[PDB]
Amino acid sequence: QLLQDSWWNQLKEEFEKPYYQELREMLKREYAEQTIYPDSRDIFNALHYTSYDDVKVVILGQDPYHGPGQAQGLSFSVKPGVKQPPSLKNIFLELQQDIGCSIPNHGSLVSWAKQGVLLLNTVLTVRRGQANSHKGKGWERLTDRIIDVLSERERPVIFILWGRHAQMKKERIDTSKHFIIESTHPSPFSARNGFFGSRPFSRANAYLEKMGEAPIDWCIKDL
Repeated sequence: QLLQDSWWNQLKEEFEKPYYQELREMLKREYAEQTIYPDSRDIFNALHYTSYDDVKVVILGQDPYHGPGQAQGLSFSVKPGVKQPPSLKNIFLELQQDIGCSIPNHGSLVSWAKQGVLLLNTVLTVRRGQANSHKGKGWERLTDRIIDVLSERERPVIFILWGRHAQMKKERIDTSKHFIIESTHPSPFSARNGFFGSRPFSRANAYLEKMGEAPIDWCIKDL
């Protein structure tokens, strides 16, 4: 059993499939033979922090950060002591305009995860220094499944879909129940084209205000 019961009751069948066994053998080799991020114990951290029952918001990312000391097994987040990726910085600038929060002196989003924000990357491992190096090795099939089981959940989920790849997931989601907040990506590449001004945090809390749920405290506090 790799995950807590709330997730494992939904996903155990995926872990038994040939594609996962192949992925698991491939990762055993790569963790032994070269530098893979995040640390192997951290691969599923998004799901460890936020249980299936606790999920309120899903923020989809691509693959893990590929530099030393960055990834934590969470989309967008970095560990403490590390500088903020430009996508994260930009996220904090929009948060500041939207909610008012000051920018933190670290880029760890663990507080969001603890409040029900699922920080899911669609690919869960990467070789150091090599973007998208574990693309197409099986992760995308598993994370599509994670989206499927969230779509099937009775209680409504708010999906934040930044950029074109995340928006492709809309087809998997049942929009008669769930809420979609989508924009261009926060990356300095795509940010000024639809992320800034979109007010994604204010808009999620509103979707929570509406379902009788507690809002997220989207502000992080300094170390």
